[PDB]
Amino acid sequence: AQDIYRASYY
Amino acid sequence: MIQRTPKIQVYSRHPAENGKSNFLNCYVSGFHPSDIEVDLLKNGERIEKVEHSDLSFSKDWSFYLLYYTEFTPTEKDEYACRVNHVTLSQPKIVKWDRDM
Amino acid sequence: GSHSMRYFYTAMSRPGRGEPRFIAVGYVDDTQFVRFDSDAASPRMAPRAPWIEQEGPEYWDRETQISKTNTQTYRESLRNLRGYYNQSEAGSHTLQRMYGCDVGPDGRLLRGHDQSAYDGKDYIALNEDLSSWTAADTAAQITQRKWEAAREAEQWRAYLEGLCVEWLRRYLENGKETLQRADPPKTHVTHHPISDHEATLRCWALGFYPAEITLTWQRDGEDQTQDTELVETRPAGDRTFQKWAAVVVPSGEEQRYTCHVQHEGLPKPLTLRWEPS
Repeated sequence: AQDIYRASYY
Repeated sequence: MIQRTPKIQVYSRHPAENGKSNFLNCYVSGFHPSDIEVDLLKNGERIEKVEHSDLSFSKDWSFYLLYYTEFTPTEKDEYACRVNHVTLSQPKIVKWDRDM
Repeated sequence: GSHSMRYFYTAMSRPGRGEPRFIAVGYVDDTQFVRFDSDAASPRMAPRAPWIEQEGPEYWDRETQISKTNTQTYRESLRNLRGYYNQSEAGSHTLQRMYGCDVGPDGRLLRGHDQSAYDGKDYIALNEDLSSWTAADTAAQITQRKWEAAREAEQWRAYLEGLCVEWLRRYLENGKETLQRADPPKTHVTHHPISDHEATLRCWALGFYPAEITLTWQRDGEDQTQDTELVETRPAGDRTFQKWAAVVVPSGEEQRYTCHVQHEGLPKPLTLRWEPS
């Protein structure tokens, strides 16, 4: 399952 | 910036048996950037409905893709893989060879 | 042995051609199990291994949701880096990310991973302590300061040490037959005469999983390592792999030559010779 926090902006 | 020429391998899923059904694979890898085009060829003309694996990449960030189709090897039909990419001066064709 | 979950993200702007495209694939070990493509008919997280299908509608919603916002936010992230590097909005650019879990054979966490590249070049990487970053340059130092100052920094790490490990262990159970039984190579040697005094011996490894394998050619006792042609391990198209190693031999002397095969699915190494028939 993906980590939502790795949608965080660069 | 990074531009990496694709490596190409053409081969079947199973050992080529004339007449028996099989899968023709064109594996391209080691390329950057990811925009690339590739068709399988039967005797020199494109194959209809060629699926491909979803875009992934290796540990040094180069991409790879597996292009495939169902096919039936004959003693006579030439199959190949035609690949183009910004690093290539013109489309590269890799002939299929059942021994490799 | 050890096991790994990885998500691979690619985000590619295509100025004048379309909106930036976002693709995610997920892997357990060498098996791909999910896929998302922001150019799809209707973008959904989609299964790609038998065992992931056990997952209820609850699951495919969260993963599709995360990937839908991934699609939105990575377009934002490409703009930041376009800004960080003072780049024209005309050129195309690529952002890539890998992240996930490693667990030992008893299922204890070993390592977390989080690395990103931009136009193919290394950009930022999570450190072993999973709570500090290494930046390739001053652009990535900007990203590093944001990521390290975030109120969420602990929950970033808590993902790699927690939820990511939990799902890996789950997946490894749902598909324990699939994912925890190495398939050994079906092996063959084949003979290909070159002239009247030289033949090519080609050692085949086929249908094996996982991809890691070693193929050595031995002339008598020692390794023909500088005369051995090796192709890259390559996907069969059915979740297994193929590879071959080849050597040119004196036409009379094929029996001096052995092929040595090591693979996780093999009790002991194999040794093959050319058996004419």
